[PDB]
Amino acid sequence: TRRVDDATVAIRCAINNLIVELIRGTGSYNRSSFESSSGLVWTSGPAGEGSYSITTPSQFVFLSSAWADPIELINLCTNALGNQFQTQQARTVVQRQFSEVWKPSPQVTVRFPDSDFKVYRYNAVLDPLVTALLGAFDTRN
Amino acid sequence: TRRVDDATVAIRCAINNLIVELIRGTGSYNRSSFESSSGLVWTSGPAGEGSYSITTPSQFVFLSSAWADPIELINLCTNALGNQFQTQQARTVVQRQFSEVWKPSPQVTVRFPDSDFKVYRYNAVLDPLVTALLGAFDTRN
Amino acid sequence: TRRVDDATVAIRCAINNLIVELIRGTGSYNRSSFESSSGLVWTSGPAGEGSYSITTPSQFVFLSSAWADPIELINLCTNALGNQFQTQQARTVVQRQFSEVWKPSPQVTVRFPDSDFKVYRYNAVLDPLVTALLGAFDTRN
Amino acid sequence: TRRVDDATVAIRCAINNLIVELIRGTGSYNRSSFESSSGLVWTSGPAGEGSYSITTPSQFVFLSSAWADPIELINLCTNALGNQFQTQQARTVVQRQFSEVWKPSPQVTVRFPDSDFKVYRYNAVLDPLVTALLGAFDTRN
Amino acid sequence: TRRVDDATVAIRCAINNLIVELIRGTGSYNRSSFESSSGLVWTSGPAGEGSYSITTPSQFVFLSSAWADPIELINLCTNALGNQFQTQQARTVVQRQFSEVWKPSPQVTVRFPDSDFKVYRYNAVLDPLVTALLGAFDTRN
Amino acid sequence: TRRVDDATVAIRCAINNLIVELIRGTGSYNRSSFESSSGLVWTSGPAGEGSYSITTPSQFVFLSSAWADPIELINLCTNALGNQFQTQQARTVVQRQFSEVWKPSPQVTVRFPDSDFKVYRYNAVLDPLVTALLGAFDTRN
Amino acid sequence: TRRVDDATVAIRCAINNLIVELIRGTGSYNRSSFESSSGLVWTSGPAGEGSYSITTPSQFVFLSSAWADPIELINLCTNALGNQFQTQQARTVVQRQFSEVWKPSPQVTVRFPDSDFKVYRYNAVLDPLVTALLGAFDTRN
Amino acid sequence: TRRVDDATVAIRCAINNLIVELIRGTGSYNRSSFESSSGLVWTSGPAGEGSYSITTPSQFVFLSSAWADPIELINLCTNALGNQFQTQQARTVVQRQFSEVWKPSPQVTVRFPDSDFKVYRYNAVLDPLVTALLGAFDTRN
Amino acid sequence: TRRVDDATVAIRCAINNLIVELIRGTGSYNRSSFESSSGLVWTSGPAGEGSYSITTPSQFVFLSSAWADPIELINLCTNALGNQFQTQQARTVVQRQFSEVWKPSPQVTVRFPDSDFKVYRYNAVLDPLVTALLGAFDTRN
Amino acid sequence: TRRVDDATVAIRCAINNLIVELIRGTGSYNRSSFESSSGLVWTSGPAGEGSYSITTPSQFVFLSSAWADPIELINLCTNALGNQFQTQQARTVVQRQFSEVWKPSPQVTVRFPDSDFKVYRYNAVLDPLVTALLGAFDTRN
Repeated sequence: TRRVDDATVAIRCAINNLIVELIRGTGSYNRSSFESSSGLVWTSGPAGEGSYSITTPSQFVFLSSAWADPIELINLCTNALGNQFQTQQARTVVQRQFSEVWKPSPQVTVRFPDSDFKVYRYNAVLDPLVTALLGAFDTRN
Repeated sequence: TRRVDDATVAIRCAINNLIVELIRGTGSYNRSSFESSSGLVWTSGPAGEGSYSITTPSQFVFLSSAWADPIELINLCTNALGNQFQTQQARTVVQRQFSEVWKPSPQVTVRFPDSDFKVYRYNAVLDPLVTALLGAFDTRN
Repeated sequence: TRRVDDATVAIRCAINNLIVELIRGTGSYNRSSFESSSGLVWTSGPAGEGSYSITTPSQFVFLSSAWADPIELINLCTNALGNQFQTQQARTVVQRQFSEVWKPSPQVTVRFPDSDFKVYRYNAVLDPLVTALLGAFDTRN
Repeated sequence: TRRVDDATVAIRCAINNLIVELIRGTGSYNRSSFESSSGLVWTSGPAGEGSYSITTPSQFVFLSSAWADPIELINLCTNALGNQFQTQQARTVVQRQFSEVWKPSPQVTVRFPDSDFKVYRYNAVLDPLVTALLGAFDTRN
Repeated sequence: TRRVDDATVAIRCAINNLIVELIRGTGSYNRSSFESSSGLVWTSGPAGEGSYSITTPSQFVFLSSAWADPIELINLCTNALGNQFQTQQARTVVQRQFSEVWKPSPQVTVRFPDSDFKVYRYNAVLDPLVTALLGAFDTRN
Repeated sequence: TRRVDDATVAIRCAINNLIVELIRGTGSYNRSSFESSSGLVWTSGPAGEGSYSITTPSQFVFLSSAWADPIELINLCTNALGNQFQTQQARTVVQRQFSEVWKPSPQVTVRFPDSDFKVYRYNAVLDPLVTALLGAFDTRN
Repeated sequence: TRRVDDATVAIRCAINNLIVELIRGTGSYNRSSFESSSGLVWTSGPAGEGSYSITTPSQFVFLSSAWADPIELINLCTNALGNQFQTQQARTVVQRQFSEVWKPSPQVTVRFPDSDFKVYRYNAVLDPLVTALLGAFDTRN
Repeated sequence: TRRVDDATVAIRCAINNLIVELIRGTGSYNRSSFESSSGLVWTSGPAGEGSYSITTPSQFVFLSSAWADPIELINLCTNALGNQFQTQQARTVVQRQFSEVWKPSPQVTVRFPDSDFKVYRYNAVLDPLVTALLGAFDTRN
Repeated sequence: TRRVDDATVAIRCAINNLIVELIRGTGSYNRSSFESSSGLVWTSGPAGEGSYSITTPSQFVFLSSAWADPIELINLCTNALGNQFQTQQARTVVQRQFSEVWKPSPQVTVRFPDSDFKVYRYNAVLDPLVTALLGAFDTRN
Repeated sequence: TRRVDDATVAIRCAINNLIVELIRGTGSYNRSSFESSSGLVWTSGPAGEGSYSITTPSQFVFLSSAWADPIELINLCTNALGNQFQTQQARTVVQRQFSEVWKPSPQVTVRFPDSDFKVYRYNAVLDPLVTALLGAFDTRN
């Protein structure tokens, strides 16, 4: 019963399926597209401080720890495929890397970054892929 | 159950399939073809600094750690075939070599190298081959 | 023979001695002080490329992998003290963190960063401290 | 050789010595005293964004992960004393709590909080105490 | 299950198949035929230095570590057949000899040798043979 | 009998003693200082080829495999100190790195590199230091 | 499973098949027949030195280590048959003798011997026989 | 499985078959018949030295170590039959005696003996018999 | 009784003592100095052949297997010091390298090489050093 | 009781003492000096045969198996010193080489070789040295 030669295939199909989208960029936001599709509007209270105005509670997701640097992330995918996922420590470490990569960039009192882009953990298209991936690491032996 | 006499054949078919393309050059870019097909345009801000202008987020891949020296890479292939892939350490070491060979040459504030060439990890034709290879090293015993 | 209750004291005295200087800033350089004390002069060859002019070979050290982000580094010190250095894995992991933190920011064809600061591994005052520290992690049991 | 009945006394003397100062408040900063003694000056660039102006590199410490909520922190001390520090897991868990409590409140592009207070890990008086404490948890058996 | 009496036959058929071509010379180049079929043109920049002009990236293979002395190589074949390939150390050592024999003779700034010949690892006819050989050494017991 | 806590100190004193000189540059040569102090004179035979004229046999050392990239070398020293030299594999691997780093840059028919610098294994001052270092790795347990 | 009573017959049939040809002389060359059939022409450069002129690379085989003294060789065959090839050491030693007997007599700057004869390892008729022989020694038990 | 009661019969049939011919003399040569059938002609160069003139290379066999004293040889046969060939040491010792008995009498610069006779190992009729004999000694147990 | 920590020092002192002289060149000969100090005179018999005239038997040493390429040799010394001479295989392998490096360049019918240099095993100054070295490898455990 | 670290020194002192004389040539004879000091006179009986005339029985030594090729012999000394004489097989094999090297060149009916030299086992000066050497190999463990 080598279940961990099926899991190795599942983990790899999962990393590839994610890469296909990261390459096209899909799920990457800048100050403009973030505020446009989230609906959060920045009001420029003085002096150098400000804040977003929450109109519905659904927007609290956008302000959670859901953002990753598009380069740092795509690099995890590059190095991930160069691992022995027959072993446990591999599956346990890289999985943690695909869980902690998402940190928070936008806050109620911290406007979305000026020029950089970010990748949205809960983006409609990436969400299922980053899920399946994190879940394919979850095998026993 | 000698699965590691099938893996040895798979790892070798994988290295050969990659070499066939590396020989034809395909996947090798210079300053000209890199900027032409990525769409990144270098604007010569003074004095000796400058930067690329990102028009879509898909271009962030090109600026990741995806570039390898065409000679250093083809040399890995040459020496790779001279290994005992019946053994684990072989499969684990050379695999790491085909994962770490890709380092970043182009950056937002570091223009693609002047005269050298580089090999693109995510090139349409090389991508599946460098994948399959890295994944054929992933066997248990 | 508990040598690893003397090493725990040595590793901690080492982290504190380093922190005392990191706090005062000493060993932190910006584009201005880097070029001033290294003697490297940036000549603005067009268009957005350029390079430093090496006048003596001693300057090659400055262009090696000797630079760390002052915040990322001081954070290692903060979290380091919160470890069980009675254990091996502690001593082996954080030691690796104080070795890999130094990456290269300045290159012959990549001018020192515009506005950021960096910490110099071989700075006259930090050098002995980052050494002693890395060496205090080197205990057997 | 019960060394862990001396460590239990050392860990407790350490928590008490820290509490004595936390009670007096010493080491607690608000927007005013933070900017006054760090020397960081907030310039109100529009619209609702801004930044601190770094005059010396020593100030990078203030912008690291060195701040804890004065209440959350004093509560750790309250509950800490209610532990069995004869056991390992105690010493290993609460120690981690006195290491992770320090998170970053002030950033170059994120002005010190408006009205709240924070406790400074590297405050002249608290520094030695939070050190000794974290280090008294580091015992073997 | 004596698989290593089939491998001994495979390793020997492989060495013979290679020798048949080495004898006819095929795969041996001199300054003239190297530059003729690679397309690399040597431009005589003064004074005693010069370089090849790369017109396509495919030529980078020719400048890799792919060249062996025709005599040194044919001698490996002579002595190879005088080994006990029933044993492991044999298969592991001579295999390494057929991997390291290829060193680099031509470089971008080092013109192909004046009068000597060299054998090209990636020559259309030798390539499959030197491959199969190196791969026939890869057996377990 | 812990001899490998004396060897760890010896290996570290050895790496530091070497670094002190690498920092000052001493032992680094360019085309000019190499030809000046070796006495080798490049005669520009046409067209893009040439050669050095050997006047005494002592010069054959300069043309051996004695040259290392000053940056690659100083980087070995940086990462070396971040190792557990209590262990064997450490002492055996980094030692090999300080032995193989020296490759040959100057050849009788290959003029010293145009603009780069190189470090000379047998330089009067570095020689004893690179020796002692390589020899301090040679301990049993 | 006595495979080494079949190998003893194979090794003996192999030595006899070789002797049949050595007796007829076939595969023996003198200065005249060597230069006639190899195509190598000796040009008498002064004073007592000279060299062969290579017209095709196939001739490099003739200048390798492929020549044995016809008497020394036929004597190996005589004494070989007087061995216990049921034993390993026999098969391993005499095999080495039929591999090392071939040394190089003709060199690019060393004209084929004046009056002596030599036996050519790669002679069209001897080649398969000296092969089969060397390969019949390769048995396990 | 008593294979060494079949080998004892084979070794004895072999010694008898050889004796039948040794008795008739066949395979015995004197200066006259040696030079007549070998074709080697002795030219009497002064003073007391001389040499044979080789017209074809096939004659080198005659000048190898192929000659035995007809009496010494027939005596080996006499005493051989008085051995216990059920034992190993017997088969291994007498076999060596039928291999070493052949020493060289005729040399290029040493004319065939004046009056004595010699037995020719490679004589058309003796050759197969001395072979079969030497090979019948080659049994395992 | 660690005798193999004294032998490691002896082997290293031996390699250094040899290097000191190899660096100065001493013991290196070209066609001119070889014939001058050996007394062997090359007489240019036609056409492209010739020979040395032996006047005393002492000169037979010069024509033995006593010559090594000055670069190949000095490289052995470079890599030698990068070995674990605490281990046996080290001492046994490199020792063999310092024994086999000496091959024969000059022969009675093969004039000393035209332009190259060679190192003389029996040179008055090198002789004792190459001896002591080879003999310092000869230790038991 | 390591007697085989005294024997290793004795075997080496023995090889060196022999080499000192072989280098000076002493003990090397040609047709002229052999016949001069042995007193054997060659009478040129026709046609190409002849013989020495024995005047005293002491001359029978000169005609025994006491002659070695000066080059083959000095080469044994060269390679001998490159052995592990701590081991038995070394001492047993090279000893056999210094015993079998002496073969017979001069015979009553075979005049001393025309132009070659030979080394005389029983030469007044070499005799004690070749003895001591052969006897220093004779140690137990």
